[PDB]
Amino acid sequence: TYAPLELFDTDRLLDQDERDIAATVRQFVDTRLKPNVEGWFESATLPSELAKEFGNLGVLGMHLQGYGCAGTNAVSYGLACMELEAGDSGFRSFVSVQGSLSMFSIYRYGSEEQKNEWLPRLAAGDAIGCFGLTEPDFGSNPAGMRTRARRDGSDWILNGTKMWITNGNLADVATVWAQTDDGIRGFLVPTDTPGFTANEIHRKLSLRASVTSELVLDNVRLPASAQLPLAEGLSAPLSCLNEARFGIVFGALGAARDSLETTIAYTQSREVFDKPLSNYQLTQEKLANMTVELGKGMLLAIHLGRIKDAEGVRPEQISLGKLNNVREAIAIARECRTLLGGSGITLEYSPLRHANNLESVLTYEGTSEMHLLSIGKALTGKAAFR
Amino acid sequence: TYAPLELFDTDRLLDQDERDIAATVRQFVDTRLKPNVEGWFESATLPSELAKEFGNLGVLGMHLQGYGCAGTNAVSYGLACMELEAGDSGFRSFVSVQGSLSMFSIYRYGSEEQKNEWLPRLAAGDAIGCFGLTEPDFGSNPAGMRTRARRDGSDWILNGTKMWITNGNLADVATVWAQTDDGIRGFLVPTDTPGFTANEIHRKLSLRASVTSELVLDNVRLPASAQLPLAEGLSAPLSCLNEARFGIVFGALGAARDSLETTIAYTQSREVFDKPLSNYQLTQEKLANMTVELGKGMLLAIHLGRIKDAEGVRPEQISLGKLNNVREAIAIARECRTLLGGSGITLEYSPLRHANNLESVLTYEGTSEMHLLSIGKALTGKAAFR
Amino acid sequence: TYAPLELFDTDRLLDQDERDIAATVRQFVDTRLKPNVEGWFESATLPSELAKEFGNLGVLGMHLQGYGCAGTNAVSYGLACMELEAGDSGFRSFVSVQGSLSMFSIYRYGSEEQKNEWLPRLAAGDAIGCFGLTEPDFGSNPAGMRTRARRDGSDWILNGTKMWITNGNLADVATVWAQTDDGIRGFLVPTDTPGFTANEIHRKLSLRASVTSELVLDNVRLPASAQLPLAEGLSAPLSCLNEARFGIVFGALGAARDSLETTIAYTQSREVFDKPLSNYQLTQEKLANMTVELGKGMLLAIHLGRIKDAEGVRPEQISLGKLNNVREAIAIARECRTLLGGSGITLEYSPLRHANNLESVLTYEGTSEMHLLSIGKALTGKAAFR
Amino acid sequence: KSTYAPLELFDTDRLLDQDERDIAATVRQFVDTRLKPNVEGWFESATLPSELAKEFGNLGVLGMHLQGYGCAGTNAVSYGLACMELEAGDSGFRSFVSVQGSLSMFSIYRYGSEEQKNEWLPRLAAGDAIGCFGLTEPDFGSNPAGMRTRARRDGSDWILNGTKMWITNGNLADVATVWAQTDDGIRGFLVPTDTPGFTANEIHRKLSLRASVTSELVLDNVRLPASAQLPLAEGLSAPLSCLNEARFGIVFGALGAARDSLETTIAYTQSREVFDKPLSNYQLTQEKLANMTVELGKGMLLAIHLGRIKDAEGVRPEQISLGKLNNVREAIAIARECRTLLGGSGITLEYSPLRHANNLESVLTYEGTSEMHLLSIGKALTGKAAFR
Ligand SMILES: Cc1cc2c(cc1C)N(C[C@H](O)[C@H](O)[C@H](O)COP(=O)(O)OP(=O)(O)OC[C@H]1O[C@@H](n3cnc4c(N)ncnc43)[C@H](O)[C@@H]1O)c1[nH]c(=O)[nH]c(=O)c1N2
Ligand SMILES: Cc1cc2c(cc1C)N(C[C@H](O)[C@H](O)[C@H](O)COP(=O)(O)OP(=O)(O)OC[C@H]1O[C@@H](n3cnc4c(N)ncnc43)[C@H](O)[C@@H]1O)c1[nH]c(=O)[nH]c(=O)c1N2
Ligand SMILES: Cc1cc2c(cc1C)N(C[C@H](O)[C@H](O)[C@H](O)COP(=O)(O)OP(=O)(O)OC[C@H]1O[C@@H](n3cnc4c(N)ncnc43)[C@H](O)[C@@H]1O)c1[nH]c(=O)[nH]c(=O)c1N2
Ligand SMILES: Cc1cc2c(cc1C)N(C[C@H](O)[C@H](O)[C@H](O)COP(=O)(O)OP(=O)(O)OC[C@H]1O[C@@H](n3cnc4c(N)ncnc43)[C@H](O)[C@@H]1O)c1[nH]c(=O)[nH]c(=O)c1N2
Repeated sequence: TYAPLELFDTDRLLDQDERDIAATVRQFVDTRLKPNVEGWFESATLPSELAKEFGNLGVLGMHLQGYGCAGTNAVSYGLACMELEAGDSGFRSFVSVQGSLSMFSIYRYGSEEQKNEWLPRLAAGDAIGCFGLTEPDFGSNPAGMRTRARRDGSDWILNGTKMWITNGNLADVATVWAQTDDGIRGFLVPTDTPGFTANEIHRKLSLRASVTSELVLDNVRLPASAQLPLAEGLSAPLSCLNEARFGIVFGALGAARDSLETTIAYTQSREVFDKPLSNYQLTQEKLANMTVELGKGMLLAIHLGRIKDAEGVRPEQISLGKLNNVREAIAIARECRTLLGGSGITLEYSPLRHANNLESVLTYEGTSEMHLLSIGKALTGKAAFR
Repeated sequence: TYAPLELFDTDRLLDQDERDIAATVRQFVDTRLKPNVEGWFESATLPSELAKEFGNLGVLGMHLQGYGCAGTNAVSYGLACMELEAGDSGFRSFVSVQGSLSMFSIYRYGSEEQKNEWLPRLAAGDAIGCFGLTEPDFGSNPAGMRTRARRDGSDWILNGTKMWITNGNLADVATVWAQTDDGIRGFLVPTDTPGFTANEIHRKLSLRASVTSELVLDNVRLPASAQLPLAEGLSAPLSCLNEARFGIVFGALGAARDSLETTIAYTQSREVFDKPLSNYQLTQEKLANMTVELGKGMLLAIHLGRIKDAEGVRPEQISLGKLNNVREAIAIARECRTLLGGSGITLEYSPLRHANNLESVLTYEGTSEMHLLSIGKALTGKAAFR
Repeated sequence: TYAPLELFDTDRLLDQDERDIAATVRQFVDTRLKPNVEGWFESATLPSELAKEFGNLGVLGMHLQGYGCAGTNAVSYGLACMELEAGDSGFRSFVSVQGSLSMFSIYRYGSEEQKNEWLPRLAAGDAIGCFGLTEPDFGSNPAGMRTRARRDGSDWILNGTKMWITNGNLADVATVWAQTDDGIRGFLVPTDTPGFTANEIHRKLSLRASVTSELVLDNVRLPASAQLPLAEGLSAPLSCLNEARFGIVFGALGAARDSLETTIAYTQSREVFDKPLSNYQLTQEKLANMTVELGKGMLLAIHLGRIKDAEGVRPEQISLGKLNNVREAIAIARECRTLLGGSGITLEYSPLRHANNLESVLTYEGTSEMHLLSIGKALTGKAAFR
Repeated sequence: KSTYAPLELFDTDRLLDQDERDIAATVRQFVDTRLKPNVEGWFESATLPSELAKEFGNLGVLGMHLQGYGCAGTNAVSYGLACMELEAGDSGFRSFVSVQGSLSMFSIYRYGSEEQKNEWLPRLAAGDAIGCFGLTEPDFGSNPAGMRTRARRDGSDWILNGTKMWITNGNLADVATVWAQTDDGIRGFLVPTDTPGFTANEIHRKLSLRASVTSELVLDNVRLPASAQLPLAEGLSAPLSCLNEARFGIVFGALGAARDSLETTIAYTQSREVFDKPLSNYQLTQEKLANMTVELGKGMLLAIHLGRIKDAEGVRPEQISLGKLNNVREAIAIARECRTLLGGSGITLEYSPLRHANNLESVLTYEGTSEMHLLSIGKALTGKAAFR
């Protein structure tokens, strides 16, 4: 017999170092995270202590060069994301935010002082970052954001609210995007600055094993040096999103794979009408169709990773993978749950948890519809968002 | 503008008393249950005190005659289930179990003594019933059940485990189905009988606002009089399931309607890219497609109810409704959630809760695949379960 | 065993006169049309003499009163359309055009003299009508039409081109819609009028057993009396479309039923791997899913017909049926073909022919997307066509 | 750059070398200049002229992945790209080539004697002779193990009796590879089509693959010498090995029909105005275009992946099933969806989508139905066969 991706033979597309990274992260997930995940999800906690475990593993800022970062290629970051999310999307979300959003914002747009202050600590998981773009009234359309930075002498004064901010209540530093007299700018906000409050969001059905927050900035005063000096316009936060989105292209496949392998095993173990469930045509149809989507998504992820490591990948190319792999992953998790029957309604087997988590992954970092329309613009030359 | 079912004009198919029942139950849901459902779901409880509230409302055993039961037609019972499930599937599940499973088992197969002892209290919600058919190893195939009742003189001794039993930990009496030397039989088990233990199931992601239990029967000794005297073979429990399934055909539509109406209101209020979300083609596509399925399902529910009242409805006819209305309802809830964006991931707006709940509804009272194959058998004359 | 609609028991929703009409038309189709349809499709012909057979049967203008028309209710007209299309969509298309487009245009908007000139012959099939609305450049948006009718004294002169006009080359009289200085108006154009040319369309893959034409109007001069006196604005042609669309709501279900019943019979007779094809789960899944859509569509059609016969049916209500029933019918025809294997690629068994014909039905009388957006506007109050 | 073609957006050309891209371009230009001007008439009239055999032979596509005998000796990825371009023309063009190379020639190349190879392969490669492959019977298609055509020994000679059905090129062929049951199991025979007792009857009134010859073969007391047996073919494995070669071509070919449909339709949406703007400007249109592009590109990545495995250690049947199941069913969905965007104009032979969709009905069914490939994948994942 073959595992779903073994049937496709996606491993032939990876070198030994890449395969070793995947195996290493998978082992970490199996030993350190999997035994605790059901309780973390039920209780709606993801302990701050995991930051150091992820730091020590090497995954925080792993695609970045220097500052104690691993300095891997893009494919390797993707595989790590895939393995984290196979554990739980909350694990991958923590890492997406730390590396591709927080650390990348500083790496790409920061001063030397900012890079030297924060990057080693963030790489080690000794500090935690967050990325405040979305607001209650603006998610898909961040160009409309209302958070505002005004100058007071050489200082800045920030006022606004950000919403749905992963790690907001855990962070030491927030990368906050705000309108200014000269256009959108980014600021590093120490989270102990007076006027800065993070309020944790509870009663989530998705991403319970994750910290998600409202950030309220009430006359937050910062020095001139707090601005990320190179970030100008919406292109700056969007560049960070394109790094994180790349990780999600791989990550969603991990949730899908974990669901599907767990469910194939269940079908072998469960007898219905005196035969294993895996013996019936209806079961095999589902397993085959799900396998076909998972393998196509893995081929697409690796393809995009190879482009990224060569000349770079364009946003509309990332959109192929973000649109496809998240929507096909949530379909796989949901279909798997049907094969588990009653046993599938609890936290015992991963599919329903994965499906719930993937609701957030479908929406964040650009909704399916935003990516759909980005592809449509690339094919036609006509923007149809408005 | 039209509400989805208003566009179909399904009200024209209903008489005044039926429409009044729907309105009465909807007002009860809105006032007594909706203010509390978010907390009930989060904390995984459905208070036992609701038994008396449902009893006083008149919905427990409402389609039965006598014993303080309402004696309504089948369409009215359907509409009540639709309105209860629009609140939450846990509300409708409580009522399905109390009336169509527990009370119906006693009404149809019980002695006069059993009916007089239990039916008035169950109708009033002064006692709670449960129905123990499913076992850890046998759900879709109850013919294979291994709970056993053996004779000891004129007494019976029951041994087995039932699983996924709604209201198990709240019930005063359990209808327990068991194999015997002469075939499947049913027994009324007072829940304080020595050897009978109910263990509540926790860490559910679906039907959290509902009590679901394991029942362990360890040499439970009963008198001859505890047997349901008229129940012989699998036909007896299945007749109860067909009563309950009928209610679910309507119930699932309630969860779908509540999701859809909530979501339409959200799309009218939420502005994206300077216009209400409801203005966009992609939004209207979703709203129209969902409306089309909801109305078709409503026509099918009413059609089946009219058949049931006029002449009885066959199991394979119920299967049309149970297969269709549950799977289309869960699709509607899921698609609604996408339109809500990030706000849809919490308990604030009903779609994600309804989607999760409908995972159980899809599986219980015969999975989609069971109803699919029952329809296949009716069309071809060939059973394809084995 | 049950036929698909027998399992639903849609016959219970009809009276005996209605059921008798369905049976009469089915017998006519089976005896007079079916033995010839494969040759007609292959040769791309539909003999003009069939007009008289349809006329004698009573289906031409059957829902109209007087003028030798049958004067049936709307449900009966729907059932006749269903049975005609079960034969072939080209048969139903002939009847849709003759009755609901041509004759209804004259009946509803025509003068006393026009009605007496044409309605009795059109009802008998001794004359043939057509309906010229669509232009090469304007189909979904007939408000944009450019055929123009101008005055010259009391005469009218029409100039423009109509396209995809069913029966154009066969018609004695054409109802032609044109823009004027005062808005859209309608005209009865005898097809021997100087300047009026019909050119037949060939190399169709859909609706080969049907005549479809280009109409070229080169300054066609008519008397004042040729105007349909009561037709003003786009509402007039659309009212005719709404009559024809209603018949299509039923008609598409006939193509679906014919495909499905033919395919069920094939699966019972075809042995694969030593058992009838109907015995396999994959087969039964398809048969069951297709049955579910066919029956839901039938319930919707009958519901719309009862509304139509009472206070009248609104366009957006018709859109529910036209959107749903055509797109579900083409899916049934296509899925059926897969079950036939190689034998399904020829004209021997109806599915592939039906699927091809339904391509036209999906597009004409308002595309799926037009009906979709019509429903969206009803739900939201916002038009999203532009 | 303001716009990208669907596969340009994926950048699948970066996965191909110059020689491979040159082959695609060469076959595309042949299809555009020689075949496309005639395809509408050929489909309507239900003809595919036999002269095309020599034209395909001269082009180099007949037996292109085979070595020797005047064959091109290309890699498998190049054969795939040629099939993609032929099918973008019409599936009947690709079907001709599938049968000639991967079924007829390959049967002889793999299982034949030296004498058979020398007699037939050079002519077949050149398109100076035409071959066909008779596996399917009226009663047995998805289950060829159940075939009833029989070969019985008469001394040193053979006598064959049976009927084959749905045989591409049957009425044009000079030689038929005919699969038959024997006392010792399934065997293969080269049957010259002028052998007394061998008759080919052409199938008419097709709605799919009208620009292709499809036949019934009837064998009544067909006598053959011992030398007519393919000596190395034993059991169902032999015909299935031929199918696995042809199926690989189809994994690519179906994408050609999809691409041709989709690019034709994107161009139409750019030029067609509805409600005062190009049809391409609307969200509903862009939704369709994007979803179809996503499937086309995923399919192309899968095809190239399978080709690279084939040119390395080799592709297993269940891996080919991934491609055949996926790419054909997604291609037919693309062609159908494209047709909706064309409106009325899409119902004729003018624009390719409806013709492609009809042709793909055959492609979905032949060389193993979607359900056969689905269940082969299921068996690979579970270790349980669910055919019976
Ligand atoms: C758990 C979790 C965690 C995070 C985040 C979300 C969640 C749920 N996000 C926020 C996330 O990026 C945000 O939810 C998405 O951008 C979507 O925006 P809204 O939720 O406002 O939906 P919004 O209101 O924009 O969209 C609602 C619906 O409208 C549709 N739509 C929008 N525009 C349309 C158009 N023009 N045409 C048609 N349809 C259109 C959308 O596709 C969607 O279906 C975030 N943010 C952040 O800054 N930092 C973070 O760390 C995180 N993390
Ligand atoms: C919250 C909740 C509440 C309740 C219940 C469940 C849940 C989740 N049920 C139990 C319920 O009826 C049961 O879950 C279903 O019958 C399905 O059985 P299993 O969960 O054992 O799945 P099972 O293991 O039977 O099926 C697993 C999967 O295999 C598929 N399958 C099964 N047979 C097949 C075949 N022959 N061919 C192909 N596929 C096949 C199924 O469709 C499903 O997808 C119950 N029970 C009870 O007695 N009293 C109660 O009050 C309740 N309430
Ligand atoms: C065989 C046959 C027979 C007939 C007819 C057609 C055919 C094929 N019709 C013509 C028919 O009514 C016409 O084809 C449809 O109205 C669709 O118009 P177009 O073909 O111009 O497509 P058009 O160019 O309008 O539309 C093309 C595509 O764009 C989509 N689209 C259009 N507007 C859009 C928007 N605002 N947003 C998003 N998408 C949009 C459509 O849904 C479609 O998918 C006819 N006519 C007649 O007058 N008399 C007759 O007898 C017949 N009979
Ligand atoms: C135009 C064209 C051209 C060719 C061919 C076909 C056509 C249409 N073929 C024949 C082709 O290979 C054949 O049609 C397929 O193998 C399918 O077999 P049947 O048509 O007998 O369907 P069959 O009767 O086997 O199958 C009918 C349906 O049942 C399903 N089914 C079968 N077994 C099942 C099971 N166990 N469980 C569930 N479902 C099952 C199938 O998937 C299908 O949906 C051929 N042949 C050849 O030898 N040489 C050639 O050149 C060609 N060329």
